[PDB]
Amino acid sequence: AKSKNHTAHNQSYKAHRNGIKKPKRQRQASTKGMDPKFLRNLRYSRKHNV
Amino acid sequence: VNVPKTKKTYCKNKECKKHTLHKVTQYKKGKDSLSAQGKRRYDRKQSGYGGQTKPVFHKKAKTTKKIVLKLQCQSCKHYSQRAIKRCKHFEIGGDKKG
Amino acid sequence: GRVIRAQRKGAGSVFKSHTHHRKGPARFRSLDFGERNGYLKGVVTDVIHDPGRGAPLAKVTFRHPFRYKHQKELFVAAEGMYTGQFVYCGRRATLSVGNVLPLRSVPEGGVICNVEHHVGDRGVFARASGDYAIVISHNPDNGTSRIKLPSGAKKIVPSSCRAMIGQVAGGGRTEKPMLKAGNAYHKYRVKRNSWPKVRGVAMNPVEHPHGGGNHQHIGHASTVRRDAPPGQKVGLIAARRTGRLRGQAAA
RNA sequence: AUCAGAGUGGCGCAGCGGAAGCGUGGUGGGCCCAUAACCCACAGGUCCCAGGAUCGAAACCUGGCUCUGAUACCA
RNA sequence: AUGUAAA
RNA sequence: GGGCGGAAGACAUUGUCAGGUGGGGAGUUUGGCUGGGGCGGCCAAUCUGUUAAAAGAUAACGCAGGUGUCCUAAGAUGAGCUCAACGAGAACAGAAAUCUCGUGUGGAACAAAAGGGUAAAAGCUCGUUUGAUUCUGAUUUCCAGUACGAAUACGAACCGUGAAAGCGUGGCCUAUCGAUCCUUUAGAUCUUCGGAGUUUGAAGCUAGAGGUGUCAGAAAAGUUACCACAGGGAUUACUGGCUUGUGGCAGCCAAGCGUUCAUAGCGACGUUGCUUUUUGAUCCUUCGAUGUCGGCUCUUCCUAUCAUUGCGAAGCAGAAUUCACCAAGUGUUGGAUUGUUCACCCACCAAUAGGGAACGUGAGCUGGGUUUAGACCGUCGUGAGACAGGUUAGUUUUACCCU
RNA sequence: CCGACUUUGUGAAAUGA
RNA sequence: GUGAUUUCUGCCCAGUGCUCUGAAUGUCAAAGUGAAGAAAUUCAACCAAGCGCGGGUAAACGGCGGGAGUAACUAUGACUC
RNA sequence: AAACUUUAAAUAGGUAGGAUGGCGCGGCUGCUUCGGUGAGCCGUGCCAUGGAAUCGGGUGCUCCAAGUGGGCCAUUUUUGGUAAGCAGAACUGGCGAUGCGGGAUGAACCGGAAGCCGGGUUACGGUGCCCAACUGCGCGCUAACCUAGAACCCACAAAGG
RNA sequence: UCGUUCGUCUGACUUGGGUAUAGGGGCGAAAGACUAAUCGAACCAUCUAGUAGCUGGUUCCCUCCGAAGUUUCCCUCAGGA
RNA sequence: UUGAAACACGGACCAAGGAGUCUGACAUGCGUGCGAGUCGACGGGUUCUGAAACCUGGGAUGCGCAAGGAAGCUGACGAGC
Ligand SMILES: C[C@@H]1C[C@@H]([C@H](O)CC2CC(=O)NC(=O)C2)C(=O)[C@@H](C)C1
Ligand SMILES: [Mg+2]
Ligand SMILES: [Mg+2]
Ligand SMILES: [Mg+2]
Ligand SMILES: [Mg+2]
Ligand SMILES: [Mg+2]
Ligand SMILES: [Mg+2]
Ligand SMILES: [Mg+2]
Ligand SMILES: [Mg+2]
Ligand SMILES: [Mg+2]
Ligand SMILES: [Mg+2]
Ligand SMILES: [Mg+2]
Ligand SMILES: [Mg+2]
Ligand SMILES: [Mg+2]
Ligand SMILES: [Mg+2]
Ligand SMILES: [Mg+2]
Ligand SMILES: [Mg+2]
Ligand SMILES: [Mg+2]
Ligand SMILES: [Mg+2]
Ligand SMILES: [Mg+2]
Ligand SMILES: [Mg+2]
Ligand SMILES: [Mg+2]
Ligand SMILES: [Mg+2]
Ligand SMILES: [Mg+2]
Ligand SMILES: [Mg+2]
Ligand SMILES: [Mg+2]
Ligand SMILES: [Mg+2]
Ligand SMILES: [Mg+2]
Ligand SMILES: [Mg+2]
Ligand SMILES: [Mg+2]
Ligand SMILES: [Mg+2]
Ligand SMILES: [Mg+2]
Ligand SMILES: [Mg+2]
Ligand SMILES: [Mg+2]
Ligand SMILES: [Mg+2]
Ligand SMILES: [Mg+2]
Ligand SMILES: [Mg+2]
Ligand SMILES: [Mg+2]
Ligand SMILES: [Mg+2]
Ligand SMILES: [Mg+2]
Ligand SMILES: [Mg+2]
Ligand SMILES: [Mg+2]
Ligand SMILES: [Mg+2]
Ligand SMILES: [Mg+2]
Ligand SMILES: [Mg+2]
Ligand SMILES: [Mg+2]
Ligand SMILES: [Mg+2]
Ligand SMILES: [Mg+2]
Ligand SMILES: [Mg+2]
Ligand SMILES: [Mg+2]
Ligand SMILES: [Mg+2]
Ligand SMILES: [Mg+2]
Ligand SMILES: [Mg+2]
Ligand SMILES: [Mg+2]
Ligand SMILES: [Mg+2]
Ligand SMILES: [Mg+2]
Ligand SMILES: [Mg+2]
Ligand SMILES: [Mg+2]
Ligand SMILES: [Mg+2]
Ligand SMILES: [Mg+2]
Ligand SMILES: [Mg+2]
Ligand SMILES: [Mg+2]
Ligand SMILES: [Mg+2]
Ligand SMILES: [Mg+2]
Ligand SMILES: [Mg+2]
Ligand SMILES: [Mg+2]
Ligand SMILES: [Zn+2]
Repeated sequence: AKSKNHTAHNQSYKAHRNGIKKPKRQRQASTKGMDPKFLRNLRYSRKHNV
Repeated sequence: VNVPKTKKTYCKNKECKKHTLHKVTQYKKGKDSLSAQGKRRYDRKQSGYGGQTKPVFHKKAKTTKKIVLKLQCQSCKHYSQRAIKRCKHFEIGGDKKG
Repeated sequence: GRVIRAQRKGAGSVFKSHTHHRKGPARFRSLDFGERNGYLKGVVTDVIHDPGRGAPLAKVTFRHPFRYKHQKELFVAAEGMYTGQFVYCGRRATLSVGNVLPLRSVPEGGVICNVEHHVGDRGVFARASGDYAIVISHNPDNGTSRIKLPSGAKKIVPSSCRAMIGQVAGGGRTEKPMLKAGNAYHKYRVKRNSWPKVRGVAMNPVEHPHGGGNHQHIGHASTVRRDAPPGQKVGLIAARRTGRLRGQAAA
């Protein structure tokens, strides 16, 4: 009758049955959000390669 | 809460683009116009029978209002407005703390 | 809520006047040349009891002024008329009890009954049992007159209006206690269905504003506005005061 | 049992931090032969008990005490 | 407003 | 004499708008949580410490408390100083006024709650100031890895301060706040009014405010005992169940009472248990109905024994009375008043013990109470109405089935 | 309930323009 | 509304309601008037009843208090604040 | 001493254990430095015995969608309560969704998870009868004139003699 | 409804026929009574297969895979995303 | 329903009727035709059992091939690891 319910019961069991999904390790880890001062320069340097 | 009559702040008008010298006023809502779309819609909807059509607000719960300062810089005479935090006692250029 | 007893009376279904054994309207003669410029002799034939009304009614047999037949008129009895009496109708009829005269012929202080209001409306004031009006003054520059009515109200009336000299008979009728639900019932049977009357405080809210409550009480002010909608104008309509009257308040 | 309200001069009561009064009562004169009454002066209080903040408390918050007033219903 | 019981 | 006779008369009145009144009437609402609901409160937004079990997460109407603000300085920066307290001292000066020196790890202060943090400072004083600014992104916290609030780190501008490095995107950090639509303001010498222009107005774009505290944000009072429908044993009142605080019962030790004497008979301070007739707690069965108090009737069982049979002990001389033992076979009454269980009197008695059996027992009775609709009083409510206030009247259905 | 317009025409005076 | 008869119906007009009075310089609509405007429109004055302000009304709805001390036995408290 | 702490466990927590590494050479940078000084990248060439143990194909990527969102029991930690077959939490498992063998009977206690059959051997539990298995081989303790005592949960008994 | 026992019985009396009042209406000596076994809003048809977060039911076999009572928000707690 | 043989509710028995269908929009998945196209769906001509079938238009009807803005408007200059 107590309308408020909250348990962590069964929660690890549900979590671990599709595994703890680690996202795929990627070559060229993303540069989103890095220092734009550094990113501008890196983009210019890739612009002027030979 | 006290605000100086005049403050040095940024002016985004293309011809100032720098901290210039701004007067201070206090924002007061302009009186509601009778030709706004919301009013020639509310009046029309309200005409006839059916009574009150748009809700009317009753449960007022706040007790303060966010003051808006209309800073006018005297280098281009263009206002720009900044909101200060909620306050009850508010005064521009009041006698300073002793 | 539902329609109140006081609203229900406007249809007449069970509230019309019980008018089966009444003897017709009680009123004067048609005002005409003779009754305006002279007098007409009528002989009173019988004083009949009119059911539903407190006053006796005097049947009077005139002769038709311009065609050969009688006229049985029926007057309201003024105290004193007896069968065989000659009642005179017109302007220059002498001032005696039972005669009917215009107010231009009745001196100040005269006691009259069955007064007209618009000259020729055939007598409307001072008709109930034992009621009279006292003719107070005459204005001959207007051709008008003043009278004190049974209510004490003082009215200006045209001076050419007729009026029966005397007072209505049956005086003091209401002086007798009835002592009985019986006498009350037989009084109101021949008048109309307005008896018995149930206290609204002993009703249910759906039919009366006073009804309801664990105890019997009105609940709010018993006096209502003049403009209250019908079905709410119930109680003391537009009262100017209340409470037992003392002193000048009863004048 | 909960929830309010109030604890201030001897009694009943006013009080908005600088901070204590009102009537009356008491004390000393005065009038009277004497007592009132009346006139003129005089002295007041642990601001319920214990803390804190506050320039600044009796007031502000809290804990403890005592009285009063409410609400304690459908079975 | 008033006036020892103590003779 | 072309006026039927009077009265009022361009006022009443008729129609359309306009404002006020209008439970007479219509339509509708009258939040949520909740150890049933109602009243109370906010555990609905939200912060600190704990519970929280040494990563994170973590609940209850758990605990101790806080928030709807305050601030042109109590924000930014720089510089100088060190704080509370103690010790010795100096006219009036005392426990306490002002000054000086010594010690001083923070025992002070930092707007506030509590925690954390800070000492040539994040505190105190002083100088100068407005980074409490502009543009849009990114991340963290809650998170579904949405929003909001708050915070953090860069970027592009413009500035404050310092000599400079730097520090500064409000408050030393953790809470102190807000959607859609509408209105209103700021900005571009911006866009549209769709036949083309001038020209008011209006409509836009970007960024703020007007506020929703039920705080991811309807516009909203009661009553029903005349009530109704859907349902609920997710949820109350009767019985039952676990528990036994509470009610009842009985042990242990022995300070004393018992004129001397702890234990004949009690046994305080303590302490251990038993019981399910009370009351409390819970909410497990039962709300497509288990017929609800009491009494009458009648039966059965329990012993925690009142008499009755047999005994032991005494502060048992006899008589009577008290304590205990084996003992439930037998008995435990007539009445006043109350519906009462209970109570309390009168009297008898050998005795007028306690209890259980779905608080035994309504297709066994009664219907006094309670518990519909009538009605009255009182208190309450403005009113409908309410009362775990009082009073009166109020339908008690079926067995023939199985056992 | 009262206000205005309407049926609502005629001429006369006194105060405002 | 109360309920034959007898006897009597005490105080309160602050509250709610009802009603009465309108000097006018409170508030107060549509109409109607003036001004600004190129016009829409805005602004002003004027502005009825209603409300407000002012009186009456309780056989109108209703309501009708506390705390202390005091008598020469004690008790109470006629009395006093 | 839960809202005290200097110290400080166990259990659990995070990260790393290579082929997505390293070095050399010459090129770019609008960043960065007093500066080839760095930081990063680009082209090229070389090396890198697989860099603890054990185990194994993977949500690895995506789409569409069902039902569910009333839970309960147990051992340990644990809040309120006197306690509760009570209310609320933590890690885990069970029941629900589950039969089967044992605990006499019981949803969650013990063993154990299952296609249908034959054979063998077991787990828990027992071997007096009910009831398949010994009145088996040993050693003591108990004598109950109270229903002696006799199964993890469990169906309880204490203080004291 | 039946039996006995009761109330009134010259009266506000008992009653037949005619006639009037019809649903938010009637009528009520007032019980929310009566209005055709229906009344705190009759009955008949229609809108109508009203709506329902609630109760009940929901039809053949085998094989294979096979859970949840937990987060967040909601006038949200018997519900839905 | 956490939990049913339950003292939870429905079921006396039989037979027949009896409950996720139709339509619109959308979407994923799958099959077919064509494929920068693709649809002939409203009409027209035919149609010797025919409401069928077959033919016809389309040079712009629907969707798709261009998107970003509120709007005026502008509208992809050709990719490396
Ligand atoms: C006084 C105004 C009231 C309110 C607004 O007008 C109510 C609207 C908003 C809404 O929810 N939809 C509506 O139709 C009503 C608002 O915005 C506040 C800021 C201030
Ligand atoms: Mg739940
Ligand atoms: Mg707008
Ligand atoms: Mg219109
Ligand atoms: Mg209108
Ligand atoms: Mg009648
Ligand atoms: Mg009468
Ligand atoms: Mg009457
Ligand atoms: Mg009544
Ligand atoms: Mg009414
Ligand atoms: Mg009433
Ligand atoms: Mg003196
Ligand atoms: Mg004297
Ligand atoms: Mg005297
Ligand atoms: Mg209504
Ligand atoms: Mg609720
Ligand atoms: Mg409760
Ligand atoms: Mg841990
Ligand atoms: Mg932790
Ligand atoms: Mg410094
Ligand atoms: Mg965010
Ligand atoms: Mg910076
Ligand atoms: Mg600071
Ligand atoms: Mg900060
Ligand atoms: Mg906003
Ligand atoms: Mg146009
Ligand atoms: Mg919310
Ligand atoms: Mg209602
Ligand atoms: Mg009733
Ligand atoms: Mg007990
Ligand atoms: Mg006890
Ligand atoms: Mg239950
Ligand atoms: Mg039930
Ligand atoms: Mg049943
Ligand atoms: Mg039964
Ligand atoms: Mg039954
Ligand atoms: Mg015994
Ligand atoms: Mg029975
Ligand atoms: Mg009864
Ligand atoms: Mg009743
Ligand atoms: Mg009352
Ligand atoms: Mg009662
Ligand atoms: Mg009741
Ligand atoms: Mg009566
Ligand atoms: Mg009054
Ligand atoms: Mg009054
Ligand atoms: Mg106007
Ligand atoms: Mg006026
Ligand atoms: Mg480790
Ligand atoms: Mg289930
Ligand atoms: Mg086998
Ligand atoms: Mg055998
Ligand atoms: Mg009979
Ligand atoms: Mg008849
Ligand atoms: Mg008849
Ligand atoms: Mg009937
Ligand atoms: Mg259907
Ligand atoms: Mg239906
Ligand atoms: Mg259900
Ligand atoms: Mg769902
Ligand atoms: Mg259940
Ligand atoms: Mg059962
Ligand atoms: Mg059911
Ligand atoms: Mg059945
Ligand atoms: Mg095409
Ligand atoms: Mg490639
Ligand atoms: Zn400027």
